[PDB]
Amino acid sequence: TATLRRLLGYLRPHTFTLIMVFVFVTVSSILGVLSPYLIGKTIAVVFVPRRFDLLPRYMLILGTIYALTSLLFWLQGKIMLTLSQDVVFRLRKELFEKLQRVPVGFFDRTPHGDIISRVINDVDNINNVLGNSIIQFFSGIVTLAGAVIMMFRVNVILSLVTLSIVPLTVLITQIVSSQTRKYFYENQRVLGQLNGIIEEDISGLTVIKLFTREEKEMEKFDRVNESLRKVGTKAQIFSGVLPPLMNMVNNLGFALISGFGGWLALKDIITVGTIATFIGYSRQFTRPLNELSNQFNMIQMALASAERIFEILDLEEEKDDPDAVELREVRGEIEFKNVWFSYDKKKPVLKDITFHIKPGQKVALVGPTGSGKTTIVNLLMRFYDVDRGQILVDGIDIRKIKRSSLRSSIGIVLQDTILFSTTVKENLKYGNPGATDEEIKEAAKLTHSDHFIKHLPEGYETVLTDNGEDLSQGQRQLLAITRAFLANPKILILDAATSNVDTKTEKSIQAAMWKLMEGKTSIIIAHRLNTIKNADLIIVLRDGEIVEMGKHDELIQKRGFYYELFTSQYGLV
Amino acid sequence: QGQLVESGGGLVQAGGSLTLSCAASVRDISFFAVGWFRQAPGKQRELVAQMTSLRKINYADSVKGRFTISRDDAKNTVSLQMNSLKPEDTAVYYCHASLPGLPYWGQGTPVTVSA
Amino acid sequence: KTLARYLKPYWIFAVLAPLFMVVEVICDLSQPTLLARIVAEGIARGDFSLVLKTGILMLIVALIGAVGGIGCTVFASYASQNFGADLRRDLFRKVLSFSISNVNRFHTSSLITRLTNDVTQLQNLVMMLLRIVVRAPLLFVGGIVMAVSINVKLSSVLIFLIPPIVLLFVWLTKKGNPLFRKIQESTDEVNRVVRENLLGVRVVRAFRREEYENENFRKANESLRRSIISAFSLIVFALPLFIFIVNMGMIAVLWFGGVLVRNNQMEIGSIMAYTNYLMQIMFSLMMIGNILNFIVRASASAKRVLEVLNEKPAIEEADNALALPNVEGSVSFENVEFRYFENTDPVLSGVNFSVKPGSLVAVLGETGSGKSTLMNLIPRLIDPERGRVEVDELDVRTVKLKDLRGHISAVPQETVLFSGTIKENLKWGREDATDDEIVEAAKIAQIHDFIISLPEGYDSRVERGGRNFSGGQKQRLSIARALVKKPKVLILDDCTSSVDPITEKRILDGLKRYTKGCTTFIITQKIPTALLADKILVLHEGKVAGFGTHKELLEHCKPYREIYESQFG
Ligand SMILES: Nc1ncnc2c1ncn2[C@@H]1O[C@H](COP(=O)(O)OP(=O)(O)OP(O)(O)=S)[C@@H](O)[C@H]1O
Ligand SMILES: Nc1ncnc2c1ncn2[C@@H]1O[C@H](COP(=O)(O)OP(=O)(O)OP(O)(O)=S)[C@@H](O)[C@H]1O
Ligand SMILES: [Mg+2]
Ligand SMILES: [Mg+2]
Repeated sequence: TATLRRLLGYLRPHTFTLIMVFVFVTVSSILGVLSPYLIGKTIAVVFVPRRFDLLPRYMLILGTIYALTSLLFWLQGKIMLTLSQDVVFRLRKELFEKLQRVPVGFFDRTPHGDIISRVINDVDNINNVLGNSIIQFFSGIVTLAGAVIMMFRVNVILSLVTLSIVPLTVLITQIVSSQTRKYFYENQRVLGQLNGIIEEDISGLTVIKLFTREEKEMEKFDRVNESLRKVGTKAQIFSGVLPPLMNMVNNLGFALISGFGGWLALKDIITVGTIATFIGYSRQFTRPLNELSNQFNMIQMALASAERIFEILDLEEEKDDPDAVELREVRGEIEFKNVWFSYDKKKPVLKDITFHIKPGQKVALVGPTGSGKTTIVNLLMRFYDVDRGQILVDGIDIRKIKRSSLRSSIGIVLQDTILFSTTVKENLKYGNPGATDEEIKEAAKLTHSDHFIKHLPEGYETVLTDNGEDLSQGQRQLLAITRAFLANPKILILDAATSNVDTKTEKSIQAAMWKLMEGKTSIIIAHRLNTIKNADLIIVLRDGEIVEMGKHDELIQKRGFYYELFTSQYGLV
Repeated sequence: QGQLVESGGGLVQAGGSLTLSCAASVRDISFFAVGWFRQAPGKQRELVAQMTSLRKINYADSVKGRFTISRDDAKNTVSLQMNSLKPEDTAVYYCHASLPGLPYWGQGTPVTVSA
Repeated sequence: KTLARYLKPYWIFAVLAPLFMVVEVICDLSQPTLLARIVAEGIARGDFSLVLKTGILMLIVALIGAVGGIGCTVFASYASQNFGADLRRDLFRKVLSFSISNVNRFHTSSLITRLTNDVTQLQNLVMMLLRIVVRAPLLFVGGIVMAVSINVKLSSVLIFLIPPIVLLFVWLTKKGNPLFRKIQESTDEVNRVVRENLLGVRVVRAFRREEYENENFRKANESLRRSIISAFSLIVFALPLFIFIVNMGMIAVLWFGGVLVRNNQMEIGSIMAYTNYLMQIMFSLMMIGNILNFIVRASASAKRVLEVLNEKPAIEEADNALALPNVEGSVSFENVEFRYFENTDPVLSGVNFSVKPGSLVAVLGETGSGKSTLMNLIPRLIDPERGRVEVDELDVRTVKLKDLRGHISAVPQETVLFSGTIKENLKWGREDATDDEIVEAAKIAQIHDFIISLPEGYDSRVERGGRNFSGGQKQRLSIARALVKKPKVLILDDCTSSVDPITEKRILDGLKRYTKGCTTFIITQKIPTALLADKILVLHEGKVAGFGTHKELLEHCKPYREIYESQFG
């Protein structure tokens, strides 16, 4: 009910163009009722006078009528095709742009395949409602109103018999249309489910072949595919069950016309001529009634898909504070105030996180697996917000500053390297689009990235594969390091920056890397403790609490956890 | 962990010779650089002989040529041979263990040059 | 042509679907004339004995067509859906057999559209055909025959009406097919744009280039809507032309009809019958023209489906291959040379070294040497151009793929976990592995400490990509998963890159203890973790640098000294 009003709600600015569609469809329908009648009426004035008296004169009249009607149906289809695709385009655009506003906390939990299906399949599914189902509806309502007036002109009493079956006609349609939409919605969610396994398995097939999960992922697919088959048949059957079921109601209707025209035919009233004529008038009324009842059932297919489209449009998106402040004259002051954060909100991940970082400081966040180092970084990037605590970037709180200006001041190098499927040049150009080739090539030469780019088939213009897996795992890291160093932020995050990069090449950057790192605040995460030892402040993390703090030399003689961490690198005791 | 044991020292006549042995217990020398330092009454801990794991020795220009360093990899001990002792050598000699930012110092062997 | 093989097992439902349509067309066309025969006898005789008796008979005929109508839908929907459902499972099986290269030939974003949309286009074709597969020819062949007795010498006009109608759909096939293919090609772009923002939303938000991707989507969305209107314009342009030939056909009937009155060949009321037959011929002609429009959309989608099925995988199992029930672990390389692209320089070349079974081997080198690439030759993930790989002193190609891969376990450089739970993810190596077995492997990989400290233990939800955990935890899980499989040949591509130095020690010593008869290989970047291995292997620029002890490689092997220098000085 509500979804239908919202679906047709996208046709609201198109109303001015839609009025013309109603005009052109009515003119072509009136010409489509007169033309088969005129050929049967003028034929009587052909057999009686004969010769070339009236035979070639009527051909020029009919020739212009048939040409005007043929041009009318073409004009109707041409203007509707443009309008149909523009409603589809706007619906597709409104979905992708909603995803860019939606928080990260949706992407990780929901399957990727179902999202793609909701744009590629579900919006291609609402093509059966636009154009074809619109022209036919407006043609359907004019022929129904055009025939009901003809029936009342013949007999008012006999028209009420054909009108008493109309509430029962709407009754059967509403029972079918409710089930048709019910099965078609289930068909689309299982399609998105199947789309989930397709996307997931393809993007990670190398892992599947390695652990020989070929039949296991096949049975995981077949469990959803056989379920899609069982709902698919139910959707298709219910879609095409209304036309033959309505043909039964028509045949039962004509059986009652001959039935009542038998008992009443015994008396002086009701003639043989009156029954045969009223059948012809009821036929011109049943035909649009069958079509309008079927179209309402055929649009349920689109209604079920549009229902999945509005679910994404109803999702709660990222919202900034009304008094959003744009951070001007960024220095690099970072401060945490008794921060407590949990992802599942049940098991607290960060238990009391508090530290002060002055601008232009190299901070080395260190600690064991699953401590909360990446969590402190993610909260700073405002991907997630603190339950009870404060993050003050350059004096102002993280909540008051808009996400748009907060991310403008901070550049990142993620733990799990992600790369776009464009040219190497366009991938490094992310974060700073104003970067010239003189900037790009000099930066890449300093981070040892340019060493392997000049060996590629198209060089800097080599179009990368999805996630850039056509390169070595360390090679990808060096690309992400440059990307952020080109973006030139006042605050930089080097979360697991040189994990897959070798110890020898990592040192070769270090000197040139720090030259670009000076005059900026940088939080570096690494388990290569002997590289991050020269940082201005070292924050040792454990379970999600700050255990040891200060400079390297001070923490070594302390013989605490940092000493236990550092000595563990070298297995020589 | 780390532990350093110093052997030798004592007193010797001017323009003579002496051997200073630095034994590293519960540690394998083959990976970290070996060091030698000295502290005289009123003088800073000035470097004597420094040798990295890749065999690269850097003696101080004032004690250069005279002093010779030795590292026995199978024995796990670092020796410092002294040749022609001068009155400047009258200081408590220390041994040094390197490793990337993780050092350990020696106890101090006694050296007194008589004139 | 090969698409029919999937409709072949469901031929019982495929042959009964048009059979019910014949029952339906008879019970709908003959019933109004049969009902009139009851009316005709109702005025001739009347009474309760003739009107009421036929009143029961007319209800029966109405029920036959009703069951015949709904019966046509059921027999066709079951056949159309089962065609698509069996087509998808045969395509997914072929995509599962594909090698990393075959998944990159067709784009990852295109394969999704092929396995879903391109199946649906063919699925709708079977549905559209089955309904008017017997309705279209029987109303055309049976339609002209009824008109043949009415018109004399007008047969030549009917034969001449065939070529302009044939040209109307032949032009729609010539220009249609490449344009309808451009629609399915443009969907692959909006599929790629959405997947790019989905896999790595954190990268888009961090650099605020959300508007750039919004513009990137608008550039591809406009590309799709314009690709649709370009192919669909052919259908719009064919409408006034096809309708005009029907009007021109009626003009030919009226012109020649008046001549027949002068010659006295057709009666005064014979024009009523021929105008009714002319409508049945044109309506049946429109029925062929409608399914042919679905054919051009389906043919463009058929090519995309068939090319995925006919695509030979880069890694194939030999017909006369001998299955290996037991693997000792005798790894050997004989002048192995591999290249990814013909235009580029060789990745690996002149690699020849023998590996003892059970012994731990440390593999070190610079970024872009070929450590991961060489380790991919062992479970047959890549085939060399020159030279051969030998497992148990026998070629890898001669051994069955499913048997060979079952004995070799690996820990990839980029750890990727899948949907389900920790237990559901760990059971990838061996689904037959009982709770007692999977726990001991997790006690080696230190991950068991944390596994139990979750809301449901091993049954704690793991989301696509493992993204619902910490970097090192994904890595810690990945180690235990390879140990679960119980191998005789083990590969550890940067095993503890995202793990602390304390846990790092615990994992390595936990491996040696449980690899007493397993050819273990560890791609390591650290020197102190490389000493734990029996024989240390060195790789640089592509060629093999050195194979021997730590004492040998420091004086003989040149690149080994360079990596060692960055860690000690
Ligand atoms: N699928 C691929 N297509 C083309 N080139 C590839 C592919 N995989 C790897 N390479 C190239 O092969 C070379 C060595 O790759 P790897 O074996 O991944 O390197 P590596 O020694 O493991 O280095 P890391 O991962 O950074 S420690 C590099 O120059 C890569 O660009
Ligand atoms: N999105 C998430 N959902 C649920 N739990 C999470 C999520 N991200 C991280 N965690 C948990 O939060 C804790 C800390 O995660 P991180 O901040 O990623 O760890 P870390 O300090 O970077 O550790 P590494 O990556 O293994 S060295 C761990 O117990 C994780 O299981
Ligand atoms: Mg992390
Ligand atoms: Mg690699």
